[PDB]
Amino acid sequence: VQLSRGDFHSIFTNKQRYDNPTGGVYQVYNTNRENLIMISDGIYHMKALLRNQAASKFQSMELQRGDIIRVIIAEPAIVRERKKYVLLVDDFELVQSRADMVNQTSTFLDNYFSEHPNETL
Amino acid sequence: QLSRGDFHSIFTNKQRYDNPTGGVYQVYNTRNRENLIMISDGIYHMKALLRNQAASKFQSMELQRGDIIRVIIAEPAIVRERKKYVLLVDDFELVQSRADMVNQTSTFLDNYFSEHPNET
Amino acid sequence: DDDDILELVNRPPMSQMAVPIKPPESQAEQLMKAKGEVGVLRQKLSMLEKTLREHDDNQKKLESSLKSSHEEEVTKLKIELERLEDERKFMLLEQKH
Amino acid sequence: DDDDILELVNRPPMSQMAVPIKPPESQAEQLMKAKGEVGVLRQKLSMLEKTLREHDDNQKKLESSLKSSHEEEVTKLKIELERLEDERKFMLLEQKH
Ligand SMILES: [Cl-]
Ligand SMILES: [Cl-]
Ligand SMILES: [Cl-]
Repeated sequence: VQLSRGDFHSIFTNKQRYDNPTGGVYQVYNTNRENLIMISDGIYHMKALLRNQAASKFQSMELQRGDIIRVIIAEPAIVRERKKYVLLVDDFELVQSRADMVNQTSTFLDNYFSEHPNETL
Repeated sequence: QLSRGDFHSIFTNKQRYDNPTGGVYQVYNTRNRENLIMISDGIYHMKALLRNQAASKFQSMELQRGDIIRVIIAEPAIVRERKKYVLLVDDFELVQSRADMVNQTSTFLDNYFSEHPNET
Repeated sequence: DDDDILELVNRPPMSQMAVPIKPPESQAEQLMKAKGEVGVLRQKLSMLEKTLREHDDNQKKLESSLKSSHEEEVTKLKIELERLEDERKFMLLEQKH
Repeated sequence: DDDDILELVNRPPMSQMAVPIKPPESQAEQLMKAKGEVGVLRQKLSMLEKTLREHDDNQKKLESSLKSSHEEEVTKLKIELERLEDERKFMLLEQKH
């Protein structure tokens, strides 16, 4: 199984990708506000807000750091006067349970875009 | 403390048969089948069928051997080929929980009446 | 072996103070029954709305047929009246001396 | 913190495939809700039966009032017919008598 390397950057810079940010393969990076998680594309790590079916599935399956998911329904969202990036995940599928971390020294997406602010749509 | 020999009075005395209430008895043995228990008067032990509020109360309270009760609503009954005596208990009150057995060598009432059948 | 005694559980009590208590049901049994009742009541309601609507459509249809049957009878009699009115006018017009 | 992010939980989704799922409820929470629904549906059904019965009683009442009024009108016309029959009858009797 391979993660969609650098896809979080593509979601906010490529229009076709922003319009439909689905099909991405991500690793859970870190785990009320229990539905707000950290996900990893192998290069960048960003916040993901689980909603609807995803929020139910993630909680019942007790998904945690290292599990690999494929996003099926998602919306991109930028908040706090364009400072904060979030992927709203409405549906996903479990790809692999408790896999080894592909990267532990990944870059926080919001930190990248604060340094490169012109790249976003 | 128990109504000593009352089970015998219930089936031999008409006034007692007509209204077999107020008796103080000790639970002798436990376990709808669960609602059929063995009760003791200190001399005799007989079967008791708990019905209505008494069936609910006994089950929720988890009454067992050694407990002392006072029968409030009851009906006498002699059922299969007269070898079967039962007290239908519709209501009772808890007198004492897990008291020591007043008698362990008591006589089964049906066994007594099989030997003395002329008095019923 | 005590089936003949257990048969007396439901025999009507002589005391009016003796009250039947429904056998305890677990939350799971009660939730299933409630959910099942919800489905049954929803079916009954959907059916009864259809019935009310049909009865209403039928009331309207039967009233229309009634009014139309009446108007036919009233027309027949009015036509009969005009005929007798014309007869009398024919009699006045021709002069049977 | 991330309150501005968490605020998006309830923002209507772009996808019609995105379905809200109520956070898990215990059997006790569900039993209360279900019992409440049962009561509401039973009230709605009891009320709808009353309505059907009333509509039925009204159909019967309105038809009876209709038949009564029509019969009054038919009687009025029949009375006028007999009057004209008698008039003609007298005119003929005069024409010979
Ligand atoms: Cl009972
Ligand atoms: Cl539960
Ligand atoms: Cl007249």
